[PDB]
Amino acid sequence: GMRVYLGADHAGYELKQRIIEHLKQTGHEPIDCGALRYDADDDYPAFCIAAATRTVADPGSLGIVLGGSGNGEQIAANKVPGARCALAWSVQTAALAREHNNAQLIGIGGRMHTVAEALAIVDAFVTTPWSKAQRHQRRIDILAEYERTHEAPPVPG
Amino acid sequence: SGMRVYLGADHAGYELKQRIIEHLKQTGHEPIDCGALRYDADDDYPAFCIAAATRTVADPGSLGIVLGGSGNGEQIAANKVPGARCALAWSVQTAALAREHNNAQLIGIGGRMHTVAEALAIVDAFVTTPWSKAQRHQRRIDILAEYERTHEAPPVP
Ligand SMILES: O=C[C@H](O)[C@H](O)[C@H](O)COP(=O)(O)O
Ligand SMILES: O=C[C@H](O)[C@H](O)[C@H](O)COP(=O)(O)O
Repeated sequence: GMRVYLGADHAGYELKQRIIEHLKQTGHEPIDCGALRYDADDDYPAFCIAAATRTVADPGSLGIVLGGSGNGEQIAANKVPGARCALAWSVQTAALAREHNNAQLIGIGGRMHTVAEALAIVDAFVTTPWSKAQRHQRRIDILAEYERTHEAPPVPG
Repeated sequence: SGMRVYLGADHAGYELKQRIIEHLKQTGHEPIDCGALRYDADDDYPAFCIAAATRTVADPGSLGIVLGGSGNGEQIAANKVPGARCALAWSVQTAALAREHNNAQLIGIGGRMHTVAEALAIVDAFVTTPWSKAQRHQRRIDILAEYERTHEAPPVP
């Protein structure tokens, strides 16, 4: 069982509440970063930055950010130092996010999937192991070093 | 109408990148190849994605496309570049919303996830859909930009 930080604007809110209940039922500890109620006009970035910041700060935890499409949400998460947020739109991409990218977070577009599809995405995300494979780690290290220095790494050739 | 487009890809997105480059030329746009310049099965996506994102941000009004197996590590990398907003485009709808809602200057595309026809449809939506300039979207982009400026997490409501 794992702590999972969730953040969502109004467009992801209802799906977020469903995911929280699903995660409880499957033995996880969901932590709601907000929104705590439906507010049709609310703004995703704060919730996504909160979820990403909290996830990165909490070893072994994962996070999930939801909105209409999930794309603004993952962009916002990805601005957090050390955060790696994939956009998960299928079981395959949720799984690869963990296996290849060691993503601590995924974005999900609430308007893009049925609830069943979304929960299947969440299941793949929370159950797929990070591979620890050499080449994937190398690539993550390159990105982390760019985050640290903003020195663009040279392109081969 | 015609857009300048910076492209970057690792080996997993290489063939698709070359097809997109030709497609963009054929449809009246100006593709600029940031690499990879040949197929290297072992090469590492971050450098190419950071290059494309960095050049896109430095050339306002340009767009960028980053490609790899899933596009997710690729967009994560792009999103580390100051001022870059890179959506994951997995459909015509999400490519369009990336422009409309997120004003994303870049998209990631997974070369292992789509047929070429499907990929080119995604590209067409991305390079043709206008940024909406709607108040609420500009507000959210500005909130994210301020967080990127200071790395001070904005309070949730
Ligand atoms: O990437 C952003 C996500 O799709 C948002 O939930 C969406 O933009 C919200 O739009 P609206 O409900 O304010 O029209
Ligand atoms: O996000 C990363 C992208 O999916 C890469 O193209 C992928 O990791 C390459 O996988 P492999 O060809 O090294 O197995």
